[PDB]
Amino acid sequence: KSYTTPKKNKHKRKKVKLAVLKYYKVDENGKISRLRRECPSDECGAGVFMASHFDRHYCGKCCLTYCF
Amino acid sequence: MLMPKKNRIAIYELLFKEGVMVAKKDVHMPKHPELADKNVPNLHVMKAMQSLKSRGYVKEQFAWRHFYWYLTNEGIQYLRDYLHLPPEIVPATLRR
Amino acid sequence: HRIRITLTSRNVKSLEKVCADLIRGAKEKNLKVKGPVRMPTKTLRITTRKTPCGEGSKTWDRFQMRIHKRLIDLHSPSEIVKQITSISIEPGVEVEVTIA
Amino acid sequence: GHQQLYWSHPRKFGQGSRSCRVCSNRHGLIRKYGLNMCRQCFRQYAKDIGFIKLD
RNA sequence: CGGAAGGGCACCACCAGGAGUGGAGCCUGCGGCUUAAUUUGACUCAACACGGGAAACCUCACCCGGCCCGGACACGGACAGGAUUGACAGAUUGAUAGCUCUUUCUCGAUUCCGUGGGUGGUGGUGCAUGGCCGUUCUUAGUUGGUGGAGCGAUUUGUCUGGUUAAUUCCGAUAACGAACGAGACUCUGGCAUGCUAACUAGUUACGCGACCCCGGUCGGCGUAACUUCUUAGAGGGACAAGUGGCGUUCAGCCACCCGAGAUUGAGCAAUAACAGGUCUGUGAUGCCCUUAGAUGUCCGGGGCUGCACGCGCGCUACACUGACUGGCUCAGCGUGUGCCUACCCUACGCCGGCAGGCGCGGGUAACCCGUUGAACCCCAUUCGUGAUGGGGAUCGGGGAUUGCAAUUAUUCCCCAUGAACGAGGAAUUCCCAGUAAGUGCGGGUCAUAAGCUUGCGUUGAUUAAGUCCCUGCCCUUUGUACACA
Ligand SMILES: [Mg+2]
Ligand SMILES: [Mg+2]
Ligand SMILES: [Mg+2]
Ligand SMILES: [Mg+2]
Ligand SMILES: [Mg+2]
Ligand SMILES: [Mg+2]
Ligand SMILES: [Mg+2]
Ligand SMILES: [Mg+2]
Ligand SMILES: [Mg+2]
Ligand SMILES: [Mg+2]
Ligand SMILES: [Mg+2]
Ligand SMILES: [Mg+2]
Ligand SMILES: [Mg+2]
Ligand SMILES: [Mg+2]
Ligand SMILES: [Mg+2]
Ligand SMILES: [Zn+2]
Repeated sequence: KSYTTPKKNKHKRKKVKLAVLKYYKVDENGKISRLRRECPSDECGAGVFMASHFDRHYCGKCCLTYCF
Repeated sequence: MLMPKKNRIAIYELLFKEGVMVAKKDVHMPKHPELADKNVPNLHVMKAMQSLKSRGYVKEQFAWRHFYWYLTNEGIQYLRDYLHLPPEIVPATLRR
Repeated sequence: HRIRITLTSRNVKSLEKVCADLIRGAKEKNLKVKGPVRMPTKTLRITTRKTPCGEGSKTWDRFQMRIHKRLIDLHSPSEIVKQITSISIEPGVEVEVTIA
Repeated sequence: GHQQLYWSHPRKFGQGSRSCRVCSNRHGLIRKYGLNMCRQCFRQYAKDIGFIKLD
């Protein structure tokens, strides 16, 4: 068959090293904290986190969304 | 094939608990009737049991619209140490 | 105390040999039995084009399947006639037993 | 999403809903008395099921 | 094979006829044109209402777009400091396909990347095939063994004659003994007042009820006999048996008595074949093609219905032997609540002109639909030879049902529109007794569903008991320069 444009490009995973570094408070004072928001998910109580953008929060396993 | 390993060990668990496996030729029907305890479609699979066939662990026959698969002695030895079963955990094939 | 069996099959001679050797036993078990009452026989007809494709003379098979069925009544207690339900059975006949 | 869309089309009716119970074929089906097998497969299996041509 | 001869045969031949068809409108298939695609197979019998092919989607194989891997397995790679799943917004899309784009999250060895290979295909090849079907070919034909005749291919048996539906028999006989086909066979139709039996079939009695005038009607209600009607089993029955002619007095034929039947209709169907059809029935299948930007598969839309022409199968008709409107009165086959699987057949009450709808019930069925109140036919009205109240194409407006969705109108209704068509050229099809023909009802197809097909009844003939003229078939003899004939 003939075609029209070049093929629609597949979504690529942007390779980031240590993808947990956006999340926790590491300092010489003996503290630990969370940068992003914890999920209010019923099935995932306090395990994982949201996708804090500048616009809205997203958690993955529950597909949860809380905007502003 | 992509599938949870939980669905995968439920399939091999049924293949152990009765040493055969039957599936209607349907890659569209929502769920296996015997395996209604798990969220496993016939779409979610018959081709992995073909994978056991193509590795040599089951032998396949295909009547009218229904696959049938049979466990082998080559297959039981692999599957028990895939599902981390001892020699004490055996099918109806090893027991009277 | 009044039971009724329905004998249903496709082959009439092995239906009516069961339907006779049950009645012969029922008359020597000192009962009051009504004999075979014969329902009209259900012939199942399928007319089909013989050719797998659409070529040739338009020829048709007229396949048939005749199903025969009897009623036998027993004015008898149950275990007095529960032998003949599970004895004198041949692999062709289905039995449908009712009481009420 | 493909997983919630691959089997959302309603084939609850039509001849796409049905197939031969020997062939998985969609034409020549005999639904009479629930045979649900195509005309040529029924030609193959009519004596085996018990339909004798005597007329 | 013969536009050679002899003997027979067949309404896919003819005669005598019947209904037609070919003429018109429409349906539907085919060709052609057109188109993004108008998918394709089949082209004398033996393609052309065929592929069970009545396609809105699906089907679907065609076309225009967009997803998915549903690429097993092996090897090497990356890979828990993450191989990779999935995604709400907002763009984008046709779309609530995270299909992609920007943003980040989630998921956790199930994967992915390559390399070999595999899988799938309504892709091709029926001129590679199997199976099935059709056809030669509905006629009577075909073949061994042993023996005989020929160098042989071959021939005889398998035939001069009579006879038969028949290579069916008698008979003849270098053949004898056989095998298939034919016949026999199974189903079906017709017949039993004798058998078996019947609260899921009834009949007759008797009791009661209702209406009329002791009786009559009642599919109104109920129980003592019986199986005539019904059901379906066992048997019986019919054999050219009996009589009279014809006949080698054989094989057999004609007519008649007695009787239900003195020829019911099918099914199965030999050897050899055919480049017949089917790869689009198949997880029957060789080879080839293709395999992630797919000829896999899915979704959305469209096409298969497209329209200067030609053809085939059909339906409606061209009217008074009819139409319309009332009344009356009779069937036989069936099918029916589904492994997936949603979709059954309907009694009856009420609302609605109508299609329909809203409620309770029965039936997995000789139980309910149902006593299947079918049509044609029959009796009574109105018409009046007028393209008329024949005919109902085309087209307009509205109303219901099925469906996720009906527009290129799914189907059904209502009103209105009221075309050709005045019995069809050359030509040509099917058929002889419950036959043709008319007439409706089932089944299949079916969510909605018959102008088709397969069955069933109902009403029911004209003509024929023959021939080889036409078209073909069989046998023998004969001729041949034919032998893919
Ligand atoms: Mg004749
Ligand atoms: Mg004539
Ligand atoms: Mg015409
Ligand atoms: Mg249609
Ligand atoms: Mg589609
Ligand atoms: Mg379509
Ligand atoms: Mg295929
Ligand atoms: Mg062929
Ligand atoms: Mg050919
Ligand atoms: Mg078409
Ligand atoms: Mg007029
Ligand atoms: Mg009219
Ligand atoms: Mg002719
Ligand atoms: Mg048709
Ligand atoms: Mg000469
Ligand atoms: Zn089939």
